[PDB]
Amino acid sequence: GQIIKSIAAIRELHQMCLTSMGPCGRNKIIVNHLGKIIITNDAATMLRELDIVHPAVKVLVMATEQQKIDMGDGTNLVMILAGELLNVSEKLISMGLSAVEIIQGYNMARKFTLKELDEMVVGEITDKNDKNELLKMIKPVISSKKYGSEDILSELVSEAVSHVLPVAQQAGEIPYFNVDSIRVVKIMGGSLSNSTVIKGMVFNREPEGHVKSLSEDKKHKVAVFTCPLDIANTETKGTVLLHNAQEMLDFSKGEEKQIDAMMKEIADMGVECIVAGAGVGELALHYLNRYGILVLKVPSKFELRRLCRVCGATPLPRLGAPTPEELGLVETVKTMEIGGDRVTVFKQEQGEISRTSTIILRGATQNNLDDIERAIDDGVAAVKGLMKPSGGKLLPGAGATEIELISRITKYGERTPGLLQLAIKQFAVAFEVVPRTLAETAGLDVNEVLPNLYAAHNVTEPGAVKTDHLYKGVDIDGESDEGVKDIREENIYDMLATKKFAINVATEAATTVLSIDQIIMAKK
Amino acid sequence: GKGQIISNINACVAVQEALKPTLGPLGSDILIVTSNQKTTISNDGATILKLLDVVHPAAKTLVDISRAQDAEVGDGTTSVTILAGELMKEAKPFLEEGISSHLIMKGYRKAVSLAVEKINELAVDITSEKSSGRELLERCARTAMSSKLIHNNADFFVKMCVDAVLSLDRNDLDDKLIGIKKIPGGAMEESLFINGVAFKKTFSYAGFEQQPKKFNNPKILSLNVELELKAEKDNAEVRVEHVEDYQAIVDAEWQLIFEKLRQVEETGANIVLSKLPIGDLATQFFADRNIFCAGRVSADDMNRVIQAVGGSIQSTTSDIKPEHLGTCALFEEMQIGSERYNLFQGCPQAKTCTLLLRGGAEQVIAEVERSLHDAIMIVKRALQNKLIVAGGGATEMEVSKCLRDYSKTIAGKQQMIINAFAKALEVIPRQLCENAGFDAIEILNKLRLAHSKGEKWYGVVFETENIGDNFAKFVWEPALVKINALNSATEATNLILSVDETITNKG
Amino acid sequence: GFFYSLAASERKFVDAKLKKIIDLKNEVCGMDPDKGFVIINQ
Repeated sequence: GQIIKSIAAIRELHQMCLTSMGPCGRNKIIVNHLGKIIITNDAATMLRELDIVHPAVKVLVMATEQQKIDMGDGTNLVMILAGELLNVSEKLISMGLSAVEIIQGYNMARKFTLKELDEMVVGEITDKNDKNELLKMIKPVISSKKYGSEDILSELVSEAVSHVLPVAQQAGEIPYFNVDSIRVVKIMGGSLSNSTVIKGMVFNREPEGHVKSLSEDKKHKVAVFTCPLDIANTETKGTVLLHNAQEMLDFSKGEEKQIDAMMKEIADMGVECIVAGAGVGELALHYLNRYGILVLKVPSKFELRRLCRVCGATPLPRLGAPTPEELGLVETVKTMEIGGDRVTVFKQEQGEISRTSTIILRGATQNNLDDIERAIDDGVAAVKGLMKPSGGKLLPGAGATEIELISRITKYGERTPGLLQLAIKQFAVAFEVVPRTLAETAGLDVNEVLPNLYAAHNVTEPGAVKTDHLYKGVDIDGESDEGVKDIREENIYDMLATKKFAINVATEAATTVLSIDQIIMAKK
Repeated sequence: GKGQIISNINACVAVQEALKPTLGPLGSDILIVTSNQKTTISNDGATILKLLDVVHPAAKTLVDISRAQDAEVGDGTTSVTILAGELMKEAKPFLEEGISSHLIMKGYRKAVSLAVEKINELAVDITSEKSSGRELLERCARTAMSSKLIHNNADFFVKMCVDAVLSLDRNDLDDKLIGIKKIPGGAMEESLFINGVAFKKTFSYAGFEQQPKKFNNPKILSLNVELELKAEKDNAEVRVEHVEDYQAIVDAEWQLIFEKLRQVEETGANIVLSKLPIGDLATQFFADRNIFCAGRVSADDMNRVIQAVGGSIQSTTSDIKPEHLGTCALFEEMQIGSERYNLFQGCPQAKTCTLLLRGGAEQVIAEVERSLHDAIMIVKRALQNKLIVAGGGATEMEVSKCLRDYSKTIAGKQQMIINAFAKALEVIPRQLCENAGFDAIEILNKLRLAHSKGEKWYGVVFETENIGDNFAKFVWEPALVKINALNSATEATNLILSVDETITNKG
Repeated sequence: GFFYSLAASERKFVDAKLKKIIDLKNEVCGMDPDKGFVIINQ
């Protein structure tokens, strides 16, 4: 009976995910052995910080990572649904039904579900990229994570997406929106209402110079220099030493005249910003103050990649060769105080449209500060799902999808004769865990909300054409209500690309566990 | 599982139980022993809780909200931790009957919306009405000094406290700008208020330094490095090939320092300070020029001198520019405290001051030092924030009243939750009575009598046990405390009660 | 390294082979449409 105990080991981790999806979800504090606390609400990121022992759970963890890499959303739907398929299959194994026909039954039920997803599409996203149109897709992503911030964070995320996207329609050949185009930064102090949207990267460090900001001139030239600032010498060794005091006057004045000569040629070309990836000497900062050149140091090589796609600058392996062809252009750069400290940000005006934006977060809570940082990353991948593979189609969410599939699957159960009826019926019952989870965690009675969900999708209408309301989902209440309410009032929908991809992954996840009747391992 | 929720509630009770006696000026103090063995005793809950470093994850939330309580507000760090923990203790029996935690946590935020609108109705903006500039600071100073050993000597202490905040900007005020140094010995009523900075008199050795301490207009100059010859610690070894050359080896420091001896004479700076110990070489030439200098100056002491005359620190004495110098009105070093302590007076540009205290023991002054900080925080928040509410249990007892009537009009499970939320608010006035020795059973029962008569200003008298009004007792608290505490306690309460699992990795 | 206040030595071997390859596209398969030329260049 090892296959039964394997489900019980997953059942211990199943209840952990039942308290994740929904508005009742909470982040988990994990103390690493290196003395670092990583806090995230996302389940896929949580599995990376957790050490999995039993390899049977690793199959579900590897299936969860598939949801985060491609579609980036729906990781809670994959893990919870795959865990319920093992519970409904436990009764079939104990009943005497072999696991061979159980696996074959899921393959027939999966093909029947994918064909019905096209007829369940309610609305169609026009991909207008409007600020008001993006509020419908982003709202359910922020929902079931952090409560109360769905109204404020909806306008901040939707505004940054429209800045990095150009103007185009009905063209899917050339991709535009990437996953790195949206960066999230954090700073101590402020609130959510005072947060703004920046059209470019935000630098929270100090300029390290007496020049606070550049002028208002159009098309500022920005040059990225990987070579550090110093007098040109031999690449091999070349350490400056003083044998006697006579050579001190020649070596000291030589470094001052050589650096000043290189900065004069760069300032004449119209470059007001010099980006030095390496360290900057003491005498180099003295000449940059009189020429009015902004001092910027970016030691991280990851930040220079997204900078090349905005202004068009290119890193130069040498120093003192301001090639105008590889220089970048930015409309306006300003240094303002955001969050209590004066920092130099990066933005634009009209031309040189930036392909990367950054949203600044402000708040007095440290725990909820990193919560929004990890929550926006789940919303970034939602924009990627708007492409050709079923980006415009959408399905109603809030538990309305899993309940509606029950009536369609059971209708095809009696149509297919043979032993396949056992796996088809249990496949639809496994969808009942989603509506029960939201009602149990929210404190709603099972004897009340649950029977009203079945009566919402099942009614007696004297006619062939459907009518009344098929959009009624699972309601969290929170104030008062009688029965359930329409989901179309809050406009909470789920994309087809997210739901269709989550079904195929969850189906193959439970297939691997049921197919393994023996596990052989050894100590390390 | 469900057992982790109960285990997390009792884990916060052990931390809350220590913070209960620390509520109030007359309450008990926690004795904390750091790994460094340094012993610190104070009644301020901020520094206390920061020294616990509890491994339990939910206990870290109390530390996070304590930093925001001390930063944005600065007062009430003890009450915000007790109020946030009391809501979790009252919700323990509610979870054992099958009630989900989400309904209980949601009911807390329902009373928060009614509490924000209640504070605005209880906030009265008054400045010049029925008061003045001097009468406002004088009447509020004797309130924090009551029920203390300084109550008899408070007549001279209030006059020095009024002029303390007047020497600083009224728009921007900081409690750290007024320093307090413990001086053992002497009477407690002989202390005075000084605009400058004082030293610790670390030199117990005798036999030099004759000089009068009365100066007219000394010039202040900062020096970033130590300039000295005689050194008590290290020594120099000399081995060469000549007998007569043993002397000149240690003299390498002469010429460049010999020139710097007369540079101060040409500059005319009468005050020389450094963060490093200075030998007797600098104190040599300064005698005839009437130049005062003090060695082994702390790093925090020089930062207050730079902001005094507006000068700046320079590494050497050569390139010092004339704008780095500064001059005060008068320099007088008296024997107050049974020891000569240097001080500055008459600096118009000084952004900081120092309040000296005297007493027979250092522990007696430490009790007075923490008591004077409470009177400063009241004036600190009375300037920028114009909304003043009645504290000391007055507003606390009013919030619980109205919330009991609002629950009767709200059908559903929120009725018992809001009623329990207002019932948990009674821990604040209770603990204040237990710390002062007053009986919390009789007072809280008799206070609810007149509390329902329509007057919302009834407080708790901290001097003699009885019901009364804090308006006559001059007990005031800013409205920022009540707003920030209810928002931080509700967020911290709902964060811990929602924890279904405690995960800790070892390695 | 070559620091100028020199690059011909590095491009001497590159330009020798490059100029001979670009002449093959014009002489051979220049007029023929819908064709291309690919270089391996290990």
